[PDB]
Amino acid sequence: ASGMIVTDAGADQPIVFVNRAFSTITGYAPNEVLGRNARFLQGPQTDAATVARLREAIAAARPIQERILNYRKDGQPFWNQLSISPVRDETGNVVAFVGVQTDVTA
Amino acid sequence: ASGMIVTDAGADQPIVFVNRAFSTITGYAPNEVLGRNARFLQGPQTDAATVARLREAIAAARPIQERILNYRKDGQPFWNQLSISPVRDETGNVVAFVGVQTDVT
Ligand SMILES: Cc1cc2nc3c(=O)[nH]c(=O)nc-3n(C[C@H](O)[C@H](O)[C@H](O)COP(=O)(O)O)c2cc1C
Ligand SMILES: Cc1cc2nc3c(=O)[nH]c(=O)nc-3n(C[C@H](O)[C@H](O)[C@H](O)COP(=O)(O)O)c2cc1C
Repeated sequence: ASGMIVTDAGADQPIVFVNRAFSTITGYAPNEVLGRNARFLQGPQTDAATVARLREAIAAARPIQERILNYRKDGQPFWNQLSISPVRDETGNVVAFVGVQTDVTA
Repeated sequence: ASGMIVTDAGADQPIVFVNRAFSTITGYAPNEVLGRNARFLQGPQTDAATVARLREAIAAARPIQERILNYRKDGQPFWNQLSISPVRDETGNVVAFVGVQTDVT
């Protein structure tokens, strides 16, 4: 099952909601992640160029898909097939971002 | 500011998250909507054909926009500029739905 993260649009995109599969994949409970930017999932082997592409896409409110190395709460690495999209109103204002995570390690 | 509703994908699409503006627009607090289908926002003068279009789009996980008459918690009608989209993983599985409201009354 794939994870889902909703963040606010502004203010460095704090997490406002996660689904159950996010906890299954990452080992973090909702309490441990609400109000934080999702970059705590990254670590030393995460590819910096991938991170840069995410950073630029989010700043532009452009959809993006990447495979990125992430880390569970206990430190276990896993490969995350990550898809992020803005949520827009009909006037084009960005209301939120949504991200979907799939553990593709295996 | 526009409202946002996130629902589960299956069963009857219960609400799992709303933003602040949802409460501003609708008058409902998060606690009183979580776990319910969003159709409680409809009422006597809501257009049935519009509801049916939403129903079919959600069943097929198709994006849709409608201007629909809804009712605040206090019973006051308002026009909701509603857009719904599915949230999918890369295999195409539907993870959730997202709806965005704009009060255009
Ligand atoms: C909705 C959403 C979900 C995200 N999910 C993840 C994720 O699962 N894993 C990850 O490494 N980064 C995720 N990010 C990306 C980071 O939050 C951050 O945007 C990225 O690392 C780029 O910024 P930075 O260089 O400021 O860290 C997500 C971002 C958003 C907006
Ligand atoms: C994410 C999402 C948000 C929705 N938001 C609204 C809304 O703001 N107002 C509304 O009248 N219906 C909304 N709906 C539609 C109803 O929940 C329901 O799908 C619709 O009335 C058709 O179904 P029915 O004939 O079974 O009621 C939303 C549905 C979803 C999945």
